[PDB]
Amino acid sequence: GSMYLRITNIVESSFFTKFIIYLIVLNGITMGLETSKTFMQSFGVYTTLFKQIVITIFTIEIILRIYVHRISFFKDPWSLFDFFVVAISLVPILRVLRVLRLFRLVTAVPQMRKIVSALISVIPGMLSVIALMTLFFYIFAIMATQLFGERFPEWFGTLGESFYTLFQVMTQESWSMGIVRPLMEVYPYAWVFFIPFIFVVTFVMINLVVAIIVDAMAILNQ
Amino acid sequence: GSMYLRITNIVESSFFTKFIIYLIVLNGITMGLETSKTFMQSFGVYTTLFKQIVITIFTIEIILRIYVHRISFFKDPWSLFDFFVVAISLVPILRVLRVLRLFRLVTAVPQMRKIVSALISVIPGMLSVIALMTLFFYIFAIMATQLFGERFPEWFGTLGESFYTLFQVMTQESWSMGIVRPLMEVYPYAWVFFIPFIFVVTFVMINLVVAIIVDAMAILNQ
Amino acid sequence: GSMYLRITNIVESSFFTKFIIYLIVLNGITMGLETSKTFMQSFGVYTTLFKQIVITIFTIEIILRIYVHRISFFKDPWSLFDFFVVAISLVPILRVLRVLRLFRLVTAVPQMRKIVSALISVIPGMLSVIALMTLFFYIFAIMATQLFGERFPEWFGTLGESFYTLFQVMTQESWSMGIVRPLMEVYPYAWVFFIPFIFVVTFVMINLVVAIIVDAMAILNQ
Amino acid sequence: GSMYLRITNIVESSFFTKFIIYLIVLNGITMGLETSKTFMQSFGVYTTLFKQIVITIFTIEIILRIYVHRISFFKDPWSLFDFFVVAISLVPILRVLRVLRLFRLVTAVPQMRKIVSALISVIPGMLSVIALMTLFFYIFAIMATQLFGERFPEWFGTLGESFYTLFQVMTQESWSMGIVRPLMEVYPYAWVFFIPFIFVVTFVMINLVVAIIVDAMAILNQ
Ligand SMILES: CCCCCCCCCCCCCC(=O)OC[C@H](COP(=O)(O)OCC[N+](C)(C)C)OC(=O)CCCCCCCCCCCCC
Ligand SMILES: CCCCCCCCCCCCCC(=O)OC[C@H](COP(=O)(O)OCC[N+](C)(C)C)OC(=O)CCCCCCCCCCCCC
Ligand SMILES: CCCCCCCCCCCCCC(=O)OC[C@H](COP(=O)(O)OCC[N+](C)(C)C)OC(=O)CCCCCCCCCCCCC
Ligand SMILES: CCCCCCCCCCCCCC(=O)OC[C@H](COP(=O)(O)OCC[N+](C)(C)C)OC(=O)CCCCCCCCCCCCC
Ligand SMILES: CCCCCCCCCCCCCC(=O)OC[C@H](COP(=O)(O)OCC[N+](C)(C)C)OC(=O)CCCCCCCCCCCCC
Ligand SMILES: CCCCCCCCCCCCCC(=O)OC[C@H](COP(=O)(O)OCC[N+](C)(C)C)OC(=O)CCCCCCCCCCCCC
Ligand SMILES: CCCCCCCCCCCCCC(=O)OC[C@H](COP(=O)(O)OCC[N+](C)(C)C)OC(=O)CCCCCCCCCCCCC
Ligand SMILES: CCCCCCCCCCCCCC(=O)OC[C@H](COP(=O)(O)OCC[N+](C)(C)C)OC(=O)CCCCCCCCCCCCC
Ligand SMILES: CCCCCCCCCCCCCC(=O)OC[C@H](COP(=O)(O)OCC[N+](C)(C)C)OC(=O)CCCCCCCCCCCCC
Ligand SMILES: CCCCCCCCCCCCCC(=O)OC[C@H](COP(=O)(O)OCC[N+](C)(C)C)OC(=O)CCCCCCCCCCCCC
Ligand code: NA
Ligand code: NA
Repeated sequence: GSMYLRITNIVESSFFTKFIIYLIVLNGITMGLETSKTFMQSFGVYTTLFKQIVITIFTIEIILRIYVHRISFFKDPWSLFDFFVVAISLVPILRVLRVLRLFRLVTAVPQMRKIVSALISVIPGMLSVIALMTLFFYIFAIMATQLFGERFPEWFGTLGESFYTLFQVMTQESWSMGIVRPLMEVYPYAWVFFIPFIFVVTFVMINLVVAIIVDAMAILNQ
Repeated sequence: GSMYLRITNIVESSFFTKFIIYLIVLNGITMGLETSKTFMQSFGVYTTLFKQIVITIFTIEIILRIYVHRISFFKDPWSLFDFFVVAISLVPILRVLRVLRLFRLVTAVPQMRKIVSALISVIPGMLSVIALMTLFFYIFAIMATQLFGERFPEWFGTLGESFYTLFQVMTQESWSMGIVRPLMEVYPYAWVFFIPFIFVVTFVMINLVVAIIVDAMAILNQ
Repeated sequence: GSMYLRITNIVESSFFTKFIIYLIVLNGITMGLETSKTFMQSFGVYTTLFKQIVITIFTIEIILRIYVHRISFFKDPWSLFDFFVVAISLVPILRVLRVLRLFRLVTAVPQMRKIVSALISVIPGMLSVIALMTLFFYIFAIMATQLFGERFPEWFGTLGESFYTLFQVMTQESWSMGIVRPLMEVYPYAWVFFIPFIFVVTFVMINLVVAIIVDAMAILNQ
Repeated sequence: GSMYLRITNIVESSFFTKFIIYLIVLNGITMGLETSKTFMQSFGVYTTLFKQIVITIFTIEIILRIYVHRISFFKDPWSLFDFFVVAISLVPILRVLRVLRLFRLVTAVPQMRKIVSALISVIPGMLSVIALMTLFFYIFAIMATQLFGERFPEWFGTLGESFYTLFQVMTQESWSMGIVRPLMEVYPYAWVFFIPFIFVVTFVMINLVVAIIVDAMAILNQ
């Protein structure tokens, strides 16, 4: 177009994205201030007005970005994320989910965008080890629920409660004073279940970490 | 044979192993559903029937696999594991040990098989460090049992209880509020035993991890 | 100058810096002894006299060092640190902040100076990951304060209290028995907030550590 | 000598060191059995006799080893350790220190000897970082003792008690529920002291570990 060139030369301009970055920061501090009961009584209307007069800017700039790249928008992870976080912020739990638009700042800022996509690119390698661990949790979740579910309903009564207690034991939070030692007052051989479980879960996780270290180092040694 | 070629051309076919994989998954979800008291009252007979009509399939397919490879079966770690997990599932604790046949899914799936055998191949290097640690635990288990066994019978009364408390201190779970600090109310110099113990156990474990990192990296730098 | 050469040939002499090192050590042991109520009653005056007759030496040697390097002093991180730790020790919380002049010993000793500046040079790389984590804490601090702030005021009532509880959960100290499990007595789905939070925070920190390992190894592989 | 060749050809023979290894193992199991009150009542005399008839063998074989290498013995770390652990076991706390002669098995066994000396060779590099950490603990031990020593005498009353509580906070055992959170009921800004302390102590330790990883990898990349 005649003006289509102008609008794609503003949408891809530095100052338009710098402006929506200042708005993300201002909204983030606004969102931060909205936890204060005293501030909300004193200036609640300026902030809620502000929150409206900023959600409108964000929605119009989503409209513009969609126009300049009609289908390129809906195949791009970052702009897709923007689409969804402005969608959440537009409906009349959702209240809390609205804060996620502050990750909008990870999208705009390129250095942050680089770090995030680096972290994502790590994941494909871990898929194989995660699958063994999820299967491993599934198997020991079922064993623990059938062994301790009656006498210890709060911790091992349900499969979900046993995926919870086992995750806590793997994080090694009160694994012994909190869970195993109380269990051994009724069932005196519970260590056979947990100390092996601990050992396996640690080993795998260690290897997971070492795996991440050689997949990173390969591109350097070449 | 005439049909022996047919049976070895089905046993090594893709679809026969895909079929026993679907059966492992169906049995795994069945086993998962058997923790629900409500589901077991409503559909317990369909599932127990299912569990029988699947343990039979698994046993016949073990029979077939043994026939096609008569001695190759009993020298192969994965099929040996299958032999034993279908054996456990065939006897009239065992109830819980039956769930282990879900690791049958690690055997069938090749990508999982790769990850598991990678994890195994790590272990030979750790044998030397594990032996020093097991000897180290043995020595400090005996010291702790003789020092605190009377006044603190629940934690250090027996060698096994002291291999337990020392493992908890090495995992650093309530090492200080839970065990050392109570001990210092009777025996005020217990830190000499534990803080050195902590230090040694951490150092060795750190080296263990670093060891795993150079044994992995060697095949890349070549 | 005529004597300016003499004073710059003492200020940069080995024995002048060896002397102020002995004074740092003597003051450090003095500072160590000043916690003892009994020693302070018995020899408090010798030590406070000593503390004065040493703060004067340190101040004159700051004066000398400033003279020999007039502007080189105020552009040098180590001597700048000396300026500020002798300033703190000169005013008529400050009492406790005075102990920081024992890090004066890191400045004088060159091997220590090397280690410290190595540790500093690591930091620039972590700036990108720290910024994502600080933003991530900010977002989940706000979510946690709005979700649990009323029913759990002590832990999540304020943004600062939620940056505190979330840091404790990331350190994995009583994350489950101490915070999540009590929360699930009122709000039974709190794991959705924390177990994801845990996962993200661990992953990032792991990568942070792996990052530090490849930035160190690069100068070796070249 | 005429027989001196014979005795140095037995002392350095495989079977003499294999024999004292069997004696270390037999004594280790004996020492293990001596925790059992029931076994000591039933067979206490056979074991104490055994313990004497083995401490004598060990002492004569120390005598022989000293003779074959008169001064080479007292300049060799492993045999020096043997000298001292047979000395401890010869005097008429010492009772518990006697168990250390089971590390005699690390000395005899060469693969174990290799692992141990590898672990030792790591340490020289950590000396610089350990010195910064020990100075760092000293400084924050003094700060914590002067800030919280009166209101919290059990944890921070003495410098030793503050080197204890700070070590526990660095191990991250009940750092927050156990120590900081109780402190903030009297002194509401204690996080300024501990969360910075935590951060520094973690960072340094991380670098310590990364250091160990590049000092190991250097001999491989060459
Ligand atoms: C990225 C990280 C940057 C740094 C983040 C800084 C976070 C600091 C938060 C700590 C503030 C809370 C401390 C405090 O005491 O403030 C009180 C209020 C809540 O208490 P309040 O509601 O005032 O008490 C009511 C009493 N009543 C019921 C009897 C009437 O609580 C507040 O006033 C909250 C104050 C809002 C702080 C917002 C700071 C935003 C930093 C900029 C980050 C932008 C990133 C895009
Ligand atoms: C930390 C704050 C998070 C905030 C919420 C985020 C929500 C999603 C936002 C997505 C924005 C980032 C997307 C992204 O960076 O993708 C790029 C990555 C890395 O690229 P990379 O792998 O380097 O590309 C090389 C491959 N090539 C050349 C053939 C194209 O390419 C890949 O994706 C590799 C494939 C692995 C994908 C695994 C992703 C899912 C893990 C977490 C799922 C959470 C669900 C709730
Ligand atoms: C590829 C990207 C990376 C993703 C990797 C993470 C995989 C996530 C695993 C979770 C999959 C299974 C989820 C699940 O089973 O949820 C069950 C429970 C819910 O408890 P629930 O029974 O609903 O409580 C209700 C109480 N009631 C009925 C009395 C009112 O909720 C829980 O307990 C979940 C606790 C977390 C357990 C994590 C277990 C496997 C993690 C493997 C980690 C891999 C790296 C090592
Ligand atoms: C590999 C990991 C994949 C993802 C795993 C998903 C795990 C999800 C488990 C969480 C389900 C439990 C939550 C829940 O509230 O369910 C209730 C039942 C047990 O309570 P219920 O017996 O219904 O209560 C009785 C009350 N009474 C005594 C008064 C009559 O508990 C149940 O109903 C259990 C529901 C069965 C879930 C099975 C999911 C299998 C996922 C597929 C994995 C296949 C791997 C090969
Ligand atoms: C090569 C493949 C890797 C394998 C490495 C793992 C080595 C496993 C070490 C276990 C060896 C010794 C086993 C043992 O001594 O068992 C004793 C206790 C049993 O307690 P017990 O006294 O039966 O309780 C009965 C209570 N009663 C009589 C009043 C009714 O049970 C326990 O306390 C065991 C607790 C675990 C302690 C682990 C100690 C050494 C681990 C070294 C780890 C190496 C990597 C760092
Ligand atoms: C770099 C690290 C080097 C090694 C650091 C060594 C730290 C050792 C500290 C442990 C000392 C405390 C143990 C102890 O029981 O001493 C008691 C005094 C405090 O109790 P006290 O005030 O005597 O009790 C009064 C009783 N009342 C109220 C009824 C009259 O507490 C004291 O007497 C404190 C003793 C001062 C020890 C100063 C050691 C400095 C080591 C040199 C480091 C120089 C680095 C530049
Ligand atoms: C580039 C060099 C490295 C630096 C990296 C570290 C970044 C430090 C993050 C701290 C920034 C935000 C500070 C902040 O928000 O302070 C709030 C609270 C204070 O609590 P407050 O509400 O004042 O308590 C008063 C109680 N009252 C009113 C009732 C009397 O105090 C806290 O809760 C702070 C707790 C620490 C939280 C740390 C959170 C982000 C850390 C990211 C770590 C990066 C590496 C993974
Ligand atoms: C290197 C690691 C190898 C594997 C280490 C194996 C450790 C196993 C230790 C667990 C044994 C303790 C379990 C148990 O219930 O035994 C009971 C006794 C102590 O109770 P007891 O004194 O029998 O009870 C008296 C009751 N009363 C007062 C009313 C009369 O406690 C005992 O009977 C202790 C049994 C001695 C076990 C010695 C095993 C040595 C393994 C070989 C290692 C050699 C390395 C050089
Ligand atoms: C784990 C069970 C322990 C049981 C108690 C042990 C008590 C002491 C037993 C001593 C036996 C081992 C002695 C030893 O292996 O020394 C050899 C190490 C490693 O040799 P390496 O550095 O490879 O030699 C190369 C240097 N070269 C070619 C120029 C000679 O050469 C070095 O020593 C390097 C120098 C660093 C020494 C740091 C040692 C002290 C750390 C722990 C102190 C604890 C005191 C209670
Ligand atoms: C080169 C080979 C590696 C060696 C590195 C390890 C360095 C060891 C540091 C210990 C140096 C200072 C020792 C010290 O100050 O001892 C004080 C306390 C003793 O408490 P105390 O006051 O005697 O309790 C008596 C109670 N009473 C009077 C009421 C009856 O005892 C404690 O609290 C000690 C707790 C351990 C603290 C460790 C602090 C610095 C560790 C730096 C670690 C470096 C790697 C990161
Ligand atoms: Na804990
Ligand atoms: Na912990």
